[PDB]
Amino acid sequence: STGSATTTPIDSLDDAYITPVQIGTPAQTLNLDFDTGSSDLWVFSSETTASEVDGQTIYTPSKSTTAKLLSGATWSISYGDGSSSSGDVYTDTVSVGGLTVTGQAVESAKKVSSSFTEDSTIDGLLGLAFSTLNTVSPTQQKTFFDNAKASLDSPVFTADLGYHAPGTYNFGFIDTTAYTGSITYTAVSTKQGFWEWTSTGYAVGSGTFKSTSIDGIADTGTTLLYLPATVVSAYWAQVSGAKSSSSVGGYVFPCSATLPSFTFGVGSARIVIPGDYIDFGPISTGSSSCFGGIQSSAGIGINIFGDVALKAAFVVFNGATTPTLGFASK
Repeated sequence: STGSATTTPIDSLDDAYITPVQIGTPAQTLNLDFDTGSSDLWVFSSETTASEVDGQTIYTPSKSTTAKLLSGATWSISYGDGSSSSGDVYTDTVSVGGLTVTGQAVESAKKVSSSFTEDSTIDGLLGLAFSTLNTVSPTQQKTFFDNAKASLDSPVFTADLGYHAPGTYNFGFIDTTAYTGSITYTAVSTKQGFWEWTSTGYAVGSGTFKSTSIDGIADTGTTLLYLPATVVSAYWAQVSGAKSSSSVGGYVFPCSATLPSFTFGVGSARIVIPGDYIDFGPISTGSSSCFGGIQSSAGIGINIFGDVALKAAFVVFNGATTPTLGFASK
């Protein structure tokens, strides 16, 4: 089997991408944030504290003939950005882009943090990291991808995020028309439960490439590119007037600037992030200070190849027995 679904930016900055997901019978379609940095499929639901729902589409398990309470199971997750959610668990039929999993753990939110409430466009998350991170207790549950894997034509999914435009998540096949040149594959460590890999270096604009190992995770659920302070300092030093602002919470730059590109290494290959991808616009409405798309990972504890980086590539998440990551230009 295969599946193919379009993923759509939630706003004009590409702060996140939502992908429609069919849950239950008859289908209830929710727009979920596919997150290769976590491993819980959770949704706003009929059980979510009413004051914490503000415009989201909810899953109502009582209206699904295939929903079954997973008795005794609870979940609770905290994300890197400080947001969180928790609740109980149903199993139900879940389909993405024509690909159907029966018996998928659908984690029903009883509580969500303010960040989620305030984002009316995201109805929940669909985790695509390794199932070892799944938070369901006392019986850990598998991700959608893990459940689908054996049925897939090939044990892969691909992320093809657009810049200020829709893109595609595919399951079970590699669309050879969706990228240019060749796909370069690189080793993955699953030791932390992430799609963790090592970039071979970077360049700033038309500058020379610096060969240096940068360990990080391919994380579709993170907006920006978070890299070591050295790397990030080198990037923003090429933008006149750019500075790190503790009050704002990262590097800002004059909105009048033309940003340089940023290149990262994948083996001997190179992925170029155009400067425009690194512009996240005014820090506040009407401000001439703009927020940068490359930020320091210092204090996160891990480097994160988030959407800023991933949307510059066609990315293969290879879930074979020995997982790997593939990157191509497009």
